[PDB]
Amino acid sequence: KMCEVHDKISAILVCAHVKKYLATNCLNPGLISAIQAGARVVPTAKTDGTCCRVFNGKIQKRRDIKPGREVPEGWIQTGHLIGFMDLEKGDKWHYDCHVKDPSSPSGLDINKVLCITTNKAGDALVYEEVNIADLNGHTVELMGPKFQSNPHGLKAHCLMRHGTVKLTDFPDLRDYVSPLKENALADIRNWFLNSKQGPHLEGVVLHLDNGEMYKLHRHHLDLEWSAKSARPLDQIPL
Amino acid sequence: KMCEVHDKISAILVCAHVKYLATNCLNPGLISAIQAGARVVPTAKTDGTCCRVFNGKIQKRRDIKPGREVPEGWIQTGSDEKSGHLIGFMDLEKGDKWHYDCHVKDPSSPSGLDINKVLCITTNKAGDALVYEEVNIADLNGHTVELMGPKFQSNPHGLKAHCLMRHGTVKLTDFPDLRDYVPLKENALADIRNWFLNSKQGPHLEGVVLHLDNGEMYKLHRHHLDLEWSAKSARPLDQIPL
Amino acid sequence: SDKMCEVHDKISAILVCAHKYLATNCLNPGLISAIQAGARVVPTAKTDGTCCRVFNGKIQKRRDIKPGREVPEGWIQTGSSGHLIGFMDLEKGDKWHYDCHVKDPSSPSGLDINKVLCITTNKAGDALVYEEVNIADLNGHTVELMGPKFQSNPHGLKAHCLMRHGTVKLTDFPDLRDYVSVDGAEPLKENALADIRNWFLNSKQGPHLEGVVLHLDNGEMYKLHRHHLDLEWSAKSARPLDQIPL
Ligand SMILES: Nc1ncnc2c1ncn2[C@@H]1O[C@H](COP(=O)(O)O)[C@@H](O)[C@H]1O
Ligand SMILES: Nc1ncnc2c1ncn2[C@@H]1O[C@H](COP(=O)(O)O)[C@@H](O)[C@H]1O
Ligand SMILES: Nc1ncnc2c1ncn2[C@@H]1O[C@H](COP(=O)(O)O)[C@@H](O)[C@H]1O
Ligand SMILES: [Mg+2]
Ligand SMILES: [Mg+2]
Ligand SMILES: [Mg+2]
Ligand code: NA
Ligand code: NA
Ligand code: NA
Ligand code: NA
Repeated sequence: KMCEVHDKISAILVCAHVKKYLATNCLNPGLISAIQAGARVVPTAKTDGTCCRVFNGKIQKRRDIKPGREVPEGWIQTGHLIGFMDLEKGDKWHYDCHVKDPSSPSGLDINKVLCITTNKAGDALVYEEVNIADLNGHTVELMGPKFQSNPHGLKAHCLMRHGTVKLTDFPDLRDYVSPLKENALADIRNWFLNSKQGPHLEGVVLHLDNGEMYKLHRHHLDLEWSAKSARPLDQIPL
Repeated sequence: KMCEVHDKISAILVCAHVKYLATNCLNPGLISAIQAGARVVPTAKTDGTCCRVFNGKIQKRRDIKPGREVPEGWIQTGSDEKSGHLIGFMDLEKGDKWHYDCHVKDPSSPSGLDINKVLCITTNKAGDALVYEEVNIADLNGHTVELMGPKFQSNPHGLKAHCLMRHGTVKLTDFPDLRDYVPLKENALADIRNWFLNSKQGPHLEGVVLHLDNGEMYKLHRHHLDLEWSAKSARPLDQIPL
Repeated sequence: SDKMCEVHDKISAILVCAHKYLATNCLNPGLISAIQAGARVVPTAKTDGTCCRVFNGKIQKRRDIKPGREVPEGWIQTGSSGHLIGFMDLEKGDKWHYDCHVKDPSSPSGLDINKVLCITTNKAGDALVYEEVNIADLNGHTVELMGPKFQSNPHGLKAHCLMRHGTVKLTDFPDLRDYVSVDGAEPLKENALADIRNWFLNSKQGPHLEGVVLHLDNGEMYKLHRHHLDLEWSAKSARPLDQIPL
């Protein structure tokens, strides 16, 4: 039901990039046209790690090649060229999300990866060792101690399917389109400051029926992102 | 109804040099104030930089050694005795990037700041938690605030942005009523220390500041009680129980 | 005095570990033997600090003497790699060992040498509490000295304090008797390595602990650090210890 991160994602709100961000109350034109076309908008939680995917039972790391640079052997474009490639020898921390097997020529169980996902109820996250094939064809977020200084306080390197966590009581952006409410920036900012989930998140990525996505980082909202300003993700209420 | 931080604040308990450690003796001024018929409201000490909203602008505190130069617009408000410094306040200087950064950003402003809007952390409607709220700076005019956030003291409170907090906002609960030591109870240093270690609010706070009807205040930092004050040893202020 | 064991030797791993010292799904032979003999197994939280003990009425730090160096004056051997295990009296430079004492600005040492700050279970076994205690109440017992200046305070403790080894009893920790042949019959449960790792990841207490130490009825002890389970230990991956639910 959720989309796949294969190209860059526009911002929910028009934001000027000062080389800081100068956010505005103006929604993305594409998002307005989609909401008026009748697409359902599912707000999901944006995590802070390194973009990956499972492709034919293997983990593939995202790599954006800039103009004129050597395309890595194995790169497969998807959407400043965006694409994915297989892991290299030096990708110690990418392979560390696999479950271990010291009696193997690789030391790894190549068919099992640790993941953080929703438990049987829809109330809390849980670490689970899943078959890597369960994530085939899906984009994931690799997170842990050695990625971004572990701003979520995760206890091990794990993958999280994008769109897993669905945000509760997030501002219904359809109320700012043709408009009942008009302060989309402040309302969203207030949701990240005073909601029960906001403090656990780096931002919000919207998943629509078109396969489109629209994101907002804490930096657009003039907010701080860090392990200090972040509550552990494993303690997030769902 | 809360006091304004204009002069250096005295300690609740007579401290002893070794580092200043609190002992089991209350401040003579606090004894005299409690006997003279004064109310004592324990508030929550937070860790940041002292400021105040004078007129409609934020003012940062600056202390001056009497044998120095007074900056333009500096306004004295008190004077220390131990160090002999001059207490006061200033209008923010160009370089106070993170002081100005507590204002609400404004795409329709020549500087990108709604100079009449600040982000502050205050008590919610019910009074059982703290919320971030964008407010008109005029509502804080005349009051002293503690500016906190990422770039101040290394954000020991785990705040999500630079915000202001009116001094005295967080009224403590179950904090020792320091009239029982002026005597029904004897160990004020043990009970006060036990409160920061084992209360539900202590773990979130840098210390305590008593606000009295006389305008007097008396403070106790964790360092007076021989405790650690750091983000590791502090639970986020925004999830403090009230 | 108290029913918990005294850390005077090295502690073996609950599970047979491989080689980075990672645990496998096989219990220690000594543990299986001890279990089958009918020993009571008490799972207790392992906390990251430094090993000490209250001897006479003084804090003593543990020091392992390598087989190629001299024994310090006042060093007591208590156990046996190739190094001895023993305890010393605190040296004048151990500023942060003495810092778990209650301060006293009127004493020669600046400390109340008869009172130490310790973290223990409160009246009702539902939470941990900091508690000023007469040091003589710990005489003979090994404690875990923890605080800001020990391992960078992965527990987020508001002060250097002592904790009697075995104070925190674990709830819902796998009962390792179901993983051992009972009257020769098949064990009721086969995957200890899996069940344990999921305890540290998804239990209510696991995320607050460095590991687990089983305190058996016969004085033996067995351990598992988060690393044995391929898990991270650090302040960011650890919830404050004083918030651990009991
Ligand atoms: N729920 C989610 N939906 C989409 N992208 C996500 C999600 N959670 C984390 N992300 C990541 O956030 C990135 C977008 O932000 P950025 O890479 O900083 O421009 C994507 O490439 C993803 O790897
Ligand atoms: N609730 C409060 N009441 C009074 N002062 C406070 C409060 N919270 C923080 N402070 C600050 O605490 C400082 C006094 O303690 P110290 O920093 O040890 O001199 C003052 O500069 C105040 O700005
Ligand atoms: N409840 C406990 N029981 C036994 N040892 C403990 C406990 N908590 C912490 N420890 C420490 O764990 C250490 C085990 O060795 P190591 O895991 O190699 O550091 C001992 O030296 C103890 O000081
Ligand atoms: Mg980015
Ligand atoms: Mg100060
Ligand atoms: Mg060891
Ligand atoms: Na990221
Ligand atoms: Na001072
Ligand atoms: Na302060
Ligand atoms: Na200051």
